[PDB]
Amino acid sequence: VPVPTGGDDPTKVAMLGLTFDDVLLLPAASDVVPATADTSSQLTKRIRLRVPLVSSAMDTVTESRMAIAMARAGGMGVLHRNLPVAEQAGQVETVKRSTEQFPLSTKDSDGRLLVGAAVGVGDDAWTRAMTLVDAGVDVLIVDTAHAHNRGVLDMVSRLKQAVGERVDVVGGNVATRAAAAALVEAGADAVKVGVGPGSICTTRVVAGVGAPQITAILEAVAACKPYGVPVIADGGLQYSGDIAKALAAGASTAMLGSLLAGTAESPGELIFVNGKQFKSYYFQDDVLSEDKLVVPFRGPLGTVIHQLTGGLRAAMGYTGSATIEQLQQAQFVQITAAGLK
Amino acid sequence: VPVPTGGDDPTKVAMLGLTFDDVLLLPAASDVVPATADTSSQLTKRIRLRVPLVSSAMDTVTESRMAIAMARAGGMGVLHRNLPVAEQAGQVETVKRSTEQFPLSTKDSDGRLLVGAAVGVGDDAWTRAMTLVDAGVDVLIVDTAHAHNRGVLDMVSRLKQAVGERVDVVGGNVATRAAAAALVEAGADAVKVGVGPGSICTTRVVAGVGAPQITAILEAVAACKPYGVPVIADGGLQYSGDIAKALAAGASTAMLGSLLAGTAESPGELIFVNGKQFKSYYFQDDVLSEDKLVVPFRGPLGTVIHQLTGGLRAAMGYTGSATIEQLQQAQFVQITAAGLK
Amino acid sequence: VPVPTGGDDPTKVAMLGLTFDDVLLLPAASDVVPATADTSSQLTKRIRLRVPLVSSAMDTVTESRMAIAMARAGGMGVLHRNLPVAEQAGQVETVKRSTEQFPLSTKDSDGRLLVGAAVGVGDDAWTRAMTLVDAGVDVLIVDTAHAHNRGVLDMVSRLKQAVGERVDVVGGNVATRAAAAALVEAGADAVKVGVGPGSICTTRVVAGVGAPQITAILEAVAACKPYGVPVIADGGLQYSGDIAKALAAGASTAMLGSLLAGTAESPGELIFVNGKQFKSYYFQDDVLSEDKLVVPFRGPLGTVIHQLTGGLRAAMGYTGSATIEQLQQAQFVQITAAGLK
Amino acid sequence: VPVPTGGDDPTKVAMLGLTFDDVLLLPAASDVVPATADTSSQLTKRIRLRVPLVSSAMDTVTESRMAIAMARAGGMGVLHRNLPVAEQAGQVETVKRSTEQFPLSTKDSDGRLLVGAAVGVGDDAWTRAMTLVDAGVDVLIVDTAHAHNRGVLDMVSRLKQAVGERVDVVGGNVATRAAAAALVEAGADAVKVGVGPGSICTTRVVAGVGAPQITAILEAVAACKPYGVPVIADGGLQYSGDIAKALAAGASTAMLGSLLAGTAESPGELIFVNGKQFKSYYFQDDVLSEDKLVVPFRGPLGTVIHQLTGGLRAAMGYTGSATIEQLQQAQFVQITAAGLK
Amino acid sequence: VPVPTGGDDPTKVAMLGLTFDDVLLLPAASDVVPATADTSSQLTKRIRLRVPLVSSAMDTVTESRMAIAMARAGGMGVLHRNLPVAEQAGQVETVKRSTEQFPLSTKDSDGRLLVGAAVGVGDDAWTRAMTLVDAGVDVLIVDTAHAHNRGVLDMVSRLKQAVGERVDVVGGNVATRAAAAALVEAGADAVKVGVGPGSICTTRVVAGVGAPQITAILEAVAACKPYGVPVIADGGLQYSGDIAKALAAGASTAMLGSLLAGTAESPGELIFVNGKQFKSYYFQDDVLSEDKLVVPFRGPLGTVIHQLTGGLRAAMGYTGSATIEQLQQAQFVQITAAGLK
Repeated sequence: VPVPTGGDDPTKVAMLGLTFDDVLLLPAASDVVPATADTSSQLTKRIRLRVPLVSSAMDTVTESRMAIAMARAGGMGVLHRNLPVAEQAGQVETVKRSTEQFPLSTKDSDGRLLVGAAVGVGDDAWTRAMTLVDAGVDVLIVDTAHAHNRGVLDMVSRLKQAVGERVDVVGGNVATRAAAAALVEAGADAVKVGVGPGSICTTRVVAGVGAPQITAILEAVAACKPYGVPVIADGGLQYSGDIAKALAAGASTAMLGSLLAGTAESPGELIFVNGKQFKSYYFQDDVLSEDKLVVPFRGPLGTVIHQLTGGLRAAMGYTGSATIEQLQQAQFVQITAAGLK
Repeated sequence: VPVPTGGDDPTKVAMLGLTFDDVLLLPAASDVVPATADTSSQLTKRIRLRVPLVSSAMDTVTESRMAIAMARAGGMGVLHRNLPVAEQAGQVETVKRSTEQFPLSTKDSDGRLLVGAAVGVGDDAWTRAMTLVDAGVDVLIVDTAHAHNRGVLDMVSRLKQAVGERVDVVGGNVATRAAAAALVEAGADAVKVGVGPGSICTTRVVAGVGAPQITAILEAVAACKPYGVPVIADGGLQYSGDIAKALAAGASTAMLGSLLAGTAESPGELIFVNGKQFKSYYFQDDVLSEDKLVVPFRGPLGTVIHQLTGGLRAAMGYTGSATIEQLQQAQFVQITAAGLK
Repeated sequence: VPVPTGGDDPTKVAMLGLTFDDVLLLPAASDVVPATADTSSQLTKRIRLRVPLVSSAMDTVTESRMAIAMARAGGMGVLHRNLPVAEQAGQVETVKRSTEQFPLSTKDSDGRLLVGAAVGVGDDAWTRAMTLVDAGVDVLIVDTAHAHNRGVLDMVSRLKQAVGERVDVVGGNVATRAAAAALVEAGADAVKVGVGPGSICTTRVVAGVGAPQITAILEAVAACKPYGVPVIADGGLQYSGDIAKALAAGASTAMLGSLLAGTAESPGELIFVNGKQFKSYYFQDDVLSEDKLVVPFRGPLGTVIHQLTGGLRAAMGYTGSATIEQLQQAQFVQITAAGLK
Repeated sequence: VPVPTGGDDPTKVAMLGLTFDDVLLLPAASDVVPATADTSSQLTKRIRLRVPLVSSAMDTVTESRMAIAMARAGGMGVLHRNLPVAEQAGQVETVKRSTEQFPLSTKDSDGRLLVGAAVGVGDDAWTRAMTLVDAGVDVLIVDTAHAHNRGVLDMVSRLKQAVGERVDVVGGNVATRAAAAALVEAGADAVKVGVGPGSICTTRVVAGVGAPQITAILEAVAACKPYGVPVIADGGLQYSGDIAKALAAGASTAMLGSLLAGTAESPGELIFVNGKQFKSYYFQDDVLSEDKLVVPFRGPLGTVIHQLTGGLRAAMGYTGSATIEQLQQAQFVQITAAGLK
Repeated sequence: VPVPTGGDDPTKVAMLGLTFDDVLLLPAASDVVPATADTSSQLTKRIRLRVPLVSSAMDTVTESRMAIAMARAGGMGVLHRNLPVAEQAGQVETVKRSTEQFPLSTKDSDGRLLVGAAVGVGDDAWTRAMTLVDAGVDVLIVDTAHAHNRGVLDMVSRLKQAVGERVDVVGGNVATRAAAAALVEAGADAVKVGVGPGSICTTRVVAGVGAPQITAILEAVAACKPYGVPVIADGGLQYSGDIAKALAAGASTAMLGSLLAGTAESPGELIFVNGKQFKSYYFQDDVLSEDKLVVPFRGPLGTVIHQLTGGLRAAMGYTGSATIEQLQQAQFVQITAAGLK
């Protein structure tokens, strides 16, 4: 009768959570060379990217220059919302208002670059979303720290019903199967996954709330896959191997973030301190955001994207996956604590 | 229905992988003293060694001098292939052109020292293999980073059918049971095991692909033992205890590699920098090699081989194994994380 | 009769040597503001630079790009001679074949940029010098580690007699009054000063030969001033104050070297290693060069030249010198050991 | 004829310079107990302080609070001029608009506290000086980096002629006898001494200009003493022994600066960062100021002044000087570099 | 009359001593290429070496193997006396009982190698000296810590009287002109110079006795040069520059010691400790030796001697010295404290 970990309720400890360091990709029968692997993936139900990488809509990562650089590399940039509405709309216009140099560009029918923007929850969020839609945006991200709230679902449904034909809607951060199912029922075209995914993230330390990323992705995919809704792996990524693992768990796209924070195309001013290069620099109304609880130079973005895509191509070659849809069926091997030393 | 680690498919996480640090050899009834232990082992179905150790065909490890020294010590050296075909054939001939000093020498019917050579995949690989066979090479290694490819199996089958009576063919690196079975069916005389076997290997960090070595050896043995095909452990070894564990898990020979890189017989000139000695110095076309993703001094080879043999003999004495074929029937005990600190 | 430092020879220890850290510039009666001081100086008896800074003709410092940048900044670059003769002549032509962006450009009668080139000693050196002169070069530097040799003086005399009217000949490194007088008599248009001027230079540690830079400049100037020959202070500089002291000691132009090794315009590709920027890359026939005895990033060159010129202008304002020819009449104060701690 | 340090001019290195670390005070015949020593000394020819310490007129050191505290403790504060004229005049008024707690207070004829204000050079400097005179200031400091400029002397003469009968005029920073003589000829009532007195002062590193403080004070006193003009030592002081040495070289008052920066009476709000206490915070027209080239907490001001006065009293007792006028005749002993380790 | 450094006797502080770090060799007129520099020098009045280097007769430096290696390299080794007399005589015979490989070997009339041996003071020293002479030794060293004693002079006179024709006698360590003159009068064929020449030598710390090496050499040469007696510099050498400086001050041969302690030919067995290379190891009657007051690996001796000779040749080329006799006329420049940072 007693549970081995204590108590009488077997469901008090729901499940054992796996992170990126707990699993490795098993080699399989392969007829694919890395140079010919097709790394194209679905961002939403209507948009296909050439490189499954998306910027993280942070104020230190994505602006108009970063969005253009990401869109020309085959991915997409999502503009942050720590700005006045007019500033974000102007950044959207700057991205939109722009070929052997960048054949891999992601473009709509009109030939303009694709860009997304983040909107919060509320009436100001509604007017900001409408202004961004009229400015020519393509994807609307409902950037929330916890997307299982009723207000977030109401906003997602309202956006999908009002401007559903013009633009796509992406749900906020979730980490369970039930939350992903709720977002799918609300009408979202894509689901962003991750709630305190880092090992020592501030959400885990201060609030004591978190979810290991591999298990969270597998749970969200278990709810999103039958309906054709893509899953975006957000947070916790540290290497190209982590990106390959996230894509192999069922996610269709990876939101990079800290990898692109210190690149040249990121916002900030380049200065020299102690012989080392650095980048120097009200609307964050989210109650559960991390900043409500509590940069070094990395070079050009092209080399970073090249390294990440090379690692992903190597993983595809090892696992015998010619497409991302075939990489999503790859198997894992769980490693013990001795495998991390 | 829910899996304890997330998702619905119980085969998404195939198995838990054990490394060399997760297991220890259990003592058993013993009547064997370390000095009379029989350390002879099979390298292939037609070749038997006196010390089950082989150099790992790396450009910093094995050349003609290293091959001669390793064959005179009771094992065998495998010449690397980062060289023009003429140079590799010349080194093969130099090894062939050579008793109280070296009683344990491994020799063919003519009394000449045994040597192996690594080849690649393709038509250039075919002409290199034919040139090496003409020069009197004894073992051909189809050395690939991921040997479960179809072209690798075709190359192995062609070599086995053409020069089956002349030389023995050994398949590339594998990590699963299916790959080992495929290599056995292809006609290989021995199977080399290991894909990213190190804890911080570059294959794991960049590509996210790997396999713990103990589990990989147990899986490849489960496919190779019914046909009598020897299994060669490759990579992940750090001590003589790791060699004993690999031989007890089912492998018939351990491939040393980094344990011999800094020794005197390895290629490189001995120089002095900052008061310590160091060693100073087109054909690396493997698509999945670790080089595509990304040496100090160690003293004489004789002391290293003597220490490894002493450790193996101590393990044989502890486990009551008179021969390696009995050491392969030993039992493991699995230790927790606290046993590593 | 006995000398306090030992022996009976009062001239055994010739003199005490002062370095850049031993002296400071004394403030004097001033009516000069830093921003209106004239930093023009004579590089040779016929060439006048706008900023008295010249690159040091090292293989990691000055090539065509660096020479163009230096000539546009107001000084002059000297091309290194670690190249085949044809390549050096091609770089000379590249610099020669080229205004509110660069008002301070150093240009000849034809409006083309000035460039210098280094030559050695010998028949190969003679043919290299003739090839460079045929390419339109302006200043020929006899780059030798010790210019008091007879061969260097003979080469200088030959060049002055052959192409004296077209180009200017500059003698090699000297550190005494006698060598400076010998170079002046041989026919040099400018005398370069410094032999192991650094504190831990390889010449001092290995060969035991050296000369502090302030004393060396004062001695060479005592020989070169009566004949109007400018003195080029080469080596030992680490700050703009060092440049100010060198110009106040009597030198007319400073040769920079290590301060420009890792700048943008120096040769080499800008690469990233370990999260930090670095630069990636038969003719070293000098018998007495430092090479026979035994780079990181710095930023754009414009900021370096701005900082150095600002330091020199501040020094000119402090000492009350409206011209470099007036700065050469400044006085020093010698500081003790406690002034360095 | 040749000079031992190089050249033929014996006055190129004018003199050897001594800092505070190069000298120590020699004990002499004494009959003065520390508790009865008189520490009163002239600040100007008309104002006599009871404690010979003055704050250094910097934006991080002296404001109205600091000036009031210094005047209460027995010295005087000089208000910095990095302010609009109205703000500085208001601070002067605040200090003026203000007894067994502060027996040593320095007061004017009307019984108000004494305060000084620093002015620059120019017409704006003239209007600022006149506005501060109308505010009730007592001492006008012509704060410059190099006071041998003609404009500084002209400004001093103008101020002396205009407001001579009301307030006192103090000349800027000097480091030579000639500059002090020029200031005295201009009509200054006190001469401030020091041009880059620190070992690692930015003026020495960037401009190469400086003068050791002991020699500078001895030279300026050699000119100011025959005319009865006091000498103020500014910069380079780090202990009470340094204050004693400065006063013994002939100076009548020491300007502290960094020794008063970390006190609570200095501007800046006190907070706690990383377990340690710290302080938080157009008119900079001085062409040679340090800011044109390129804080911790220490407690109450009274304890710092007590410690410094105790050290000075101990020095007076050791040297047998009943008054400061007797301490200024004390002798020094010069120590070698071996006494600093 | 009062001395600047205290007292009334001007001869209390005899002289200012210079070490190797206080002087540098001034460049002079040169016509010597380092490849043709003649490094031949006198060891005694009847022995001329081809390389002026001698081992220091310490138990950790020189034995039979080291002596043979040094004699074949162009110099000479001196066997240490920390052994039984029979063992030392046997080692002398071993060296004696022995050519394109070693063209520069130092040889006697019969063509055998030259060796040296050290003796103490006393009757045991006399019997040891007689045994060594009967064993064919060529040079006898009266190895004492202080050679101005009457016993040392008596021993030298006795040896020169008894075996003057067959072998040469060398006096112990001296550091003054008077001691050198006394040894020369006693009849020594060479004078060894240095009494606590190290910077932190145990003699300087425990006994407080020592003399800087450059001054000591200049003083001993002042007494030895008129009579044609060579001077040997002992101790204090750390680099080839120090060797060049010692030979320039007037010494004819340098005794290496610590530079040859960790080589291959020095006594001590080669082993590995913590992954690092190391060496493993009643007659000490010297009362004033450092022993009464109180190794790592270096590689083959050939490279060490080659580097030292290369540095010496570089110094000879810089100073224009065709021979060592001409190098002894070179001049020094004295550097201040700032020349060592």
